[PDB]
Amino acid sequence: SFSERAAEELIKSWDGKQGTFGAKTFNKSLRLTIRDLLAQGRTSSNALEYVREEVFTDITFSKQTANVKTIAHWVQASRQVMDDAPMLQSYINNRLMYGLALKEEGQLLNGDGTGDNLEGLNKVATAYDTSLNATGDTRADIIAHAIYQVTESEFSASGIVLNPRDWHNIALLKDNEGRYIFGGPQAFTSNIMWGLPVVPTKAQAAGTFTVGGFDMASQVWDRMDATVEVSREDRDNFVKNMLTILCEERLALAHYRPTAIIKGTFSS
Amino acid sequence: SFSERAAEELIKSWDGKQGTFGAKTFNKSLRLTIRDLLAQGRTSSNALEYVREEVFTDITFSKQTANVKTIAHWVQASRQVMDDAPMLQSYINNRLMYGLALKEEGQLLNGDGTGDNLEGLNKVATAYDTSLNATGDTRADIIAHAIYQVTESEFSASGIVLNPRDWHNIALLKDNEGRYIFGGPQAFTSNIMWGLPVVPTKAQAAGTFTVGGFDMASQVWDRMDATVEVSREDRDNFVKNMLTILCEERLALAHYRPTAIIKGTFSS
Amino acid sequence: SFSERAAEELIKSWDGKQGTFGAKTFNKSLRLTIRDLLAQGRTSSNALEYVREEVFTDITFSKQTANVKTIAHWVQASRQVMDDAPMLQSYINNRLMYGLALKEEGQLLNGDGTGDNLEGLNKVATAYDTSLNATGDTRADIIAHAIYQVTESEFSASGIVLNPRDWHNIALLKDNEGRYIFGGPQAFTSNIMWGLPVVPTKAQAAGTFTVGGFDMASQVWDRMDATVEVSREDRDNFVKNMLTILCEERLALAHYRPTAIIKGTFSS
Amino acid sequence: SFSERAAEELIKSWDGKQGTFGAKTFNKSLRLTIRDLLAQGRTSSNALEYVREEVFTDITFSKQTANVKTIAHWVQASRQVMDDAPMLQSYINNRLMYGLALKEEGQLLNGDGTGDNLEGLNKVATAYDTSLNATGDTRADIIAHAIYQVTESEFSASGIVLNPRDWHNIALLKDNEGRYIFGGPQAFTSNIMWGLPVVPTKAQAAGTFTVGGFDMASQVWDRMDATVEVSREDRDNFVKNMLTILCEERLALAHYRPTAIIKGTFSS
Amino acid sequence: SFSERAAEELIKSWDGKQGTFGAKTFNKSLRLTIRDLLAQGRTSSNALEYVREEVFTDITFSKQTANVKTIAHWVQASRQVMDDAPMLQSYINNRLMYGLALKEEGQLLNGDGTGDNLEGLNKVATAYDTSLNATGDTRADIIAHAIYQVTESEFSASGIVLNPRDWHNIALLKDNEGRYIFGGPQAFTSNIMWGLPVVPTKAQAAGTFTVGGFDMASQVWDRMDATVEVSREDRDNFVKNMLTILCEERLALAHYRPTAIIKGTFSS
Amino acid sequence: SFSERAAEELIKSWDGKQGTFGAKTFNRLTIRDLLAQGRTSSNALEYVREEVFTDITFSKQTANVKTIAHWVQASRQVMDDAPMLQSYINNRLMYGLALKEEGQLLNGDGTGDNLEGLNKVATAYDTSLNATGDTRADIIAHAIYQVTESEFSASGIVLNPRDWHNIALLKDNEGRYIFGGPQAFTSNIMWGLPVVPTKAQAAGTFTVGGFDMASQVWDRMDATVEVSREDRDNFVKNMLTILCEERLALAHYRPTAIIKGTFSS
Amino acid sequence: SFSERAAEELIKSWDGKQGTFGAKTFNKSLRLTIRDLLAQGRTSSNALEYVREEVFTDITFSKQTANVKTIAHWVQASRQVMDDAPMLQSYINNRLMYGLALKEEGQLLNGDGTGDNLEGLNKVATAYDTSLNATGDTRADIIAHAIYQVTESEFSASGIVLNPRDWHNIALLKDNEGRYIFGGPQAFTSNIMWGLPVVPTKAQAAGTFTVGGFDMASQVWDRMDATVEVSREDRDNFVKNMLTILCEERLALAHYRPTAIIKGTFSS
Repeated sequence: SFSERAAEELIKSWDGKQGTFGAKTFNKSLRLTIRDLLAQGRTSSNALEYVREEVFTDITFSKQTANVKTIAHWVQASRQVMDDAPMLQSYINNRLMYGLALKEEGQLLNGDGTGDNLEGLNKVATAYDTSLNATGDTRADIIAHAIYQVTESEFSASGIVLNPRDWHNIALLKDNEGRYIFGGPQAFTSNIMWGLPVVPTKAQAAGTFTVGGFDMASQVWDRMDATVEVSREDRDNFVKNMLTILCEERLALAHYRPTAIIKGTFSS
Repeated sequence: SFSERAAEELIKSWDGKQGTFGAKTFNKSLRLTIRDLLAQGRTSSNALEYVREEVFTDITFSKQTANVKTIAHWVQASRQVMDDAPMLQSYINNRLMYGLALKEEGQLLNGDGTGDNLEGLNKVATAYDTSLNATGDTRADIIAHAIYQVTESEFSASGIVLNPRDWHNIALLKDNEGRYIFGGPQAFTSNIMWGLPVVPTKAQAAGTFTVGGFDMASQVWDRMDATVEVSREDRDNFVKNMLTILCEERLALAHYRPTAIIKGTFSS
Repeated sequence: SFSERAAEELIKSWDGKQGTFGAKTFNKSLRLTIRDLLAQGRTSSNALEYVREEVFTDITFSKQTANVKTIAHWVQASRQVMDDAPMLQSYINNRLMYGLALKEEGQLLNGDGTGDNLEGLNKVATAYDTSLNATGDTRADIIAHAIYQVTESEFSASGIVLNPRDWHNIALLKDNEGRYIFGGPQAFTSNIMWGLPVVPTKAQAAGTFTVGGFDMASQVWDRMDATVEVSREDRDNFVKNMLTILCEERLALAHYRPTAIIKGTFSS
Repeated sequence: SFSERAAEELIKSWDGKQGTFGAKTFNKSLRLTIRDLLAQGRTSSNALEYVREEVFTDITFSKQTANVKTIAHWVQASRQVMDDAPMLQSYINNRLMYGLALKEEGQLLNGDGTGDNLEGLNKVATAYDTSLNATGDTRADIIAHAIYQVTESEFSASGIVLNPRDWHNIALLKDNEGRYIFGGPQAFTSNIMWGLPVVPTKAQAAGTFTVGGFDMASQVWDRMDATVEVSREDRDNFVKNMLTILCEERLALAHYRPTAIIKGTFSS
Repeated sequence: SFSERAAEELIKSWDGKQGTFGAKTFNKSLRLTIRDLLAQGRTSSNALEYVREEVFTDITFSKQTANVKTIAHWVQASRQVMDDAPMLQSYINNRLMYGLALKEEGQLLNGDGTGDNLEGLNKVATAYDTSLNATGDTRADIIAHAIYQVTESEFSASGIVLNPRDWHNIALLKDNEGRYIFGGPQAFTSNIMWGLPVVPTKAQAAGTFTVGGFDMASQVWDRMDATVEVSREDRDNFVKNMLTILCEERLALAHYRPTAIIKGTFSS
Repeated sequence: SFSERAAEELIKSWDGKQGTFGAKTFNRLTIRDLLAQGRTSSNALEYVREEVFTDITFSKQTANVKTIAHWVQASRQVMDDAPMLQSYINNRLMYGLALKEEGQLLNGDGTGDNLEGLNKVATAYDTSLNATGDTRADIIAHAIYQVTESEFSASGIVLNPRDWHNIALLKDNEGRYIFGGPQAFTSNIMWGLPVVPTKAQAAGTFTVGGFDMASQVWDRMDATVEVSREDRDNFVKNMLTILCEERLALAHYRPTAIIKGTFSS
Repeated sequence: SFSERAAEELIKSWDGKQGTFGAKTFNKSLRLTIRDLLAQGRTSSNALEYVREEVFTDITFSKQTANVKTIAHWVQASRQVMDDAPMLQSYINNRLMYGLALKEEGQLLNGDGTGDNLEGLNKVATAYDTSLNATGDTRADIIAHAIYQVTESEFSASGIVLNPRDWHNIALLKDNEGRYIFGGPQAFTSNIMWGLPVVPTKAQAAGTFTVGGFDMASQVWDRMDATVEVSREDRDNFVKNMLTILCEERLALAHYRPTAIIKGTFSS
């Protein structure tokens, strides 16, 4: 049990103001988040060299590099934790993992690769071929054309990324008699469109969509060497008599075939 | 001797097709080279993260990274070289190592830091302040103003890099009495100008000079793990019984204060 | 080797938060710096008392105290430096020691009696007597009048302190005959003005000079208790996820006869 | 000492008409001579296989072979030399060695590949591209153009070979006002033009120049197994009743890039 | 070391109120001082008989005597200095010894025969003959006439004694042309005039000079039996709750030919 | 040291009125250190001088051994105090003797108990060697040349300290020193030749020569100290006399190798 | 010591009226002289036979013989000198050996092969080719043309022989501006002209120069068996009643290539 190992080595290491555990990856098996769409890799080096494939729609090749960058998230806890072991375990849970997942989800989608940032999916992605658009298309038809444009890369699509307002407008969309185009409220099964998972995320700017062969075209490389640390600490954030629980991990993103990721905007 | 140990272990390890010697480094003591002017460091990592210092001309700081690049040189030979250790040594110094020294010295001095290149000294260097020039100054007096300008970084100058043509046209120079400034041919040999080492090299373009606090402004980081290797060419074509000999080393260059390295040109 | 011992005790003392090594002095009580001009003393106490001589221009006396203050310099290094001991030795080097020497050279020359500052040589210094100026005098001739003025204290002068701009303009100065006063740029290097040592330093304000009997006028009192200390930190809002390496020592400065130090400004 | 051991083994081995001493070459560090410009090598076989590079003016490769050829120099002495060992030591001296260094310099420079001869640098050399000339070029400007043409091989020049009449007329060149241009007689002695070694040699024909990447483009291979030999003889038919002292060595010359050696003639 | 031996015996002997060390004279086992111009000698009695020489302007002889007087200099230090031998050594230094040199120099130059004083050079000295002066003579020309007047004693001058203002205004002497007559600030520092040592000293009154055959005509006699001592004290009422460190020595002065020493004053 | 052994042997050999010590010699550069050295056990010596036409001619000469002597007056109780007698017989007495041999060797005459000195035998500087605009430094260079006409080479320059202070701190028209700053005047070297700056040389006079080959000091050994009480020293004024002295001859084999001159200005 | 041994054997072998000590060479084979420029050799025979090379300006040859001749020099001493061994040692000194050096220098330079003389360097030498002289050339510029003319022999120049007047006139040469053209008295001392040694000697006639490859073109053959000798004598009508001290050595000079020695005369 990850949370019981974590709680045990924190209380065993705590000196009275600092404690630590070696949580080698937070990723299980190494809504959906952006990192659940991508492939996973494991590394002992701070930099990675890889061969990118460029497609003409033939194959050409080039050397690329990715450097490991650090992602960190923290929560404040009652100082009653850290002698009560099963209270500590109830903080090392789904909210601590979901907070870190929302932090990497912004770097993997949007990052401009200079300085402290990762290289983002939206930076490398191919432009949507608007010549596919036809009279009578809905915004749902524009996604169905983008799923086709992925196939020019040899690979096939595996997920869709949207802003939460655009997914709300798409799902409530109505045919001319006053009937839902997804079918009525008791039917459709949350975040699915044309049989692919949707990731509706705040990182995706409004009016923008992204669809791609994410399980094949790109890979998250995890440095291992992730940690949970706990401290008594001074800050501008209600530090009266509290602990801060901090967890952090080191990642890189390798884009093997950027023709298999399509970025577009809706016309309206 | 290094060439003796290399040539011996190359024949001792040789199969019909592959041989190897693992050199710790090609740098003796882990004219002067450009590498003899800079500071030395050792690392296990593929990349270094460091902080650069910018001086207003009170310090400002930024994160930088240097990836450990590979510097390599190779020679074609014939299978007789593996039958004759004197003949191997004659390639493992007079051909291969003489070619690698001029290879790394062009990277450390001139590397435009894209792709497989190091970022070299002449790319980070600060321009010579031409406003320092005075009425009737010589090419020697331009070097004095640049030795002054290095001190605006808090560091003193520690070496001067010239083309051998420009060093000859400086060393044999007389002041207007009819007397040498530095000395006769005994100043062109024994490469010292005003008590600072001169490095005369083909890598410095004619008419360009560089002066700096090199032992304090920058450091070479060496991965260790250099190799000399011999391989049978199954490539054949027109050339029968072909053998390739290769040596390579892995380096990064870190520039901590580029204000301490001045680059300029002589007017003619 | 100091660097090799300091690395051993930094990794052996490391808690995953701090590590410490004791230097019984860096050097200093085993170009020149301001500390080379002054006399040296060794002390086992954190405060000290002394008598100050006050020359009439007979001897008046007063009682003074000096408190031992801390002088500190730091370098930022990557978190991996504690995982690789040759990478630690590669940072415990001459650039660390020269940086502390440039730090104390600011306190010894320009410090104040307030907070953790030392009392600086420029605060106790007596003014230059401009009644000594003759017609057609230069910035060089003004230093000769100040070397005379030090003799009114019963002491002869032992050195001169200038900004690098001011030393450059003095050394490269031309006489009315169209030729150098001091010899050429061979005299800007090898820092001597009329047999006295020149200390050209970025600590000294532009247009200000100081000349004095420094080894008879004042003494640096050294506590020993110098340290190299390593930490995870993020303060002064510089750089994130970085290790700090700190070297520091404890010093007092005593001024026994302030009449033997002259300060002035060049009007030219 | 060499002259001691040679004289002892000559008188020890002597029997009525011949005697011999074996020496591992006469080249130490195993004006300059031609053999000082070239790379050195050591070999245990009377033939060598090597790969030449051609440059279009991209790279191409061809097999070549060099066969080891004999070079010998002799001096005549009176027969009393074999009965007075200090008189032998007085003939085994620097004049005997410098004669062999002058004998091989004619083969390395002008030899044809036929019979008992080396293939020399002037045979393989690329012709000077006379399209580079202008009306009003001096003989020194023609050398500057030839130094530029070496770069089209991707190597750079390392020496210049001239006749002594031609070096004298380059160096001692007087201007229209009666001053010296290319240095005075201080350039003719201590042989340097533009920071490159000049080899003024009577083997080079008058009106002919050669310049190239000699340190990189060609190599001299020495068999070891050289000999000092003494004989009763009456060949050449000059001098009767005499003793012959002979020193001889076995060499091959390998040219790896003939595009890097430029040969031409002056206008005048 | 002297400071090591002095401090160790002071703390060994201290007994809560008085410490003593027997320094058998201070370095005279043998700028300059008056004691460096004169001859030296070693005495075992406190009264001293000697013979003087008078010169008519043949030699005449007369009985004379000198009495050994005491010269003493002191420093005040904090009470902790007797509890820390390194801190005691930091006060037994060159600043202590240079203080006695200033104390003895006023006794040797100006002293009376009366009381605890030595009879000084300015008392025995012959008056400068003003008939030697000529119209518009400089202060240097007066010194030249006075150097000449010493020859009337048969001896020749061996040193010149001036006030620092008078030496400054002799050396920095600048003509109406706007340039130095006597060699300027280089002549002022490292004090030589006409191949004789200048001793610029505060003991010499402004406007007054002394010149003589000091090395031949006069001798300092040293008793041995100097001391370094330490006490708690409250004489002269200056400073309270302080330790006093005393160095004292016993000297006499013998004058053998007073005609060889000239005293005068300047015209202008 | 000498004066250690001399003082204990004087206070020991002393019996009321007489006491005496003898030694096999007492010992910037001195004039004596420029010259060749020889040891002799005779009170006169015969030698041949070489005169060079500027062919060679020869003549007979004699080097008579002369005593060089210095004496001082002291009160009788110096014999009661060994470190005080020692202070006389080196800081008063032995210093003045070294100043006195140097004036004999430089500029004595053959007459009486004098040595004939270097400046007495020396040949005149040829003023026709001077070019227009020559300095005092350039006059030394011409005199270094003029020694070579003797077949010997120059080996030292003898100056007054005034003249050496002028020449050492001499600047060319670029404003650089011709020799150096304090390392010209101290470290007594001019163009690799030793300088001897001595008070015995008249101001404005110079001497340059082949001193190590042109001349030789023949040393007799047996240098001495005597203490005397005998005359009106004691029986009116209670004094005594201390005298110390050494025996030398100087032989000049080739005077054409020694050049004497005076500066133009 | 040599003088210890020479005196101790002269006094021991002196019976009645003559005595002798045997030596080898006077330490050649244990300013520069003419014998320092030449090659050395050692022989047990009183005649030597050798081949001379002649050159067109192919190598032609002729046989030669050289006969050992005596060089002798004497000093006259008093008859006292054999009675006092320290006086004999005082006469066996450097004034004697430098006398012999000046004696052999006059034979080796100027001798004619007739009678008791050697064949000298100036008799065999090649004439200076006055066609080399250019407009506006100084006497120094003529010596540079003669340094070139030596190279036509296949040898480089190794020294220059001048009369001392001519060397003074060349080194102290003054420009129209009143400054030294060659560099002045610092070049007359330290006998170097363009890196070649100068030998100024009274053996060279005024207006004549000689320049050659002396160490490669002629050899002094020394018989060993030299002597120091003492005799009663009366001859040449100079000096009477006087002892003679004589030293002598046996030499031959072999000229292997007279084309390498150049002799000429200055125009004025």
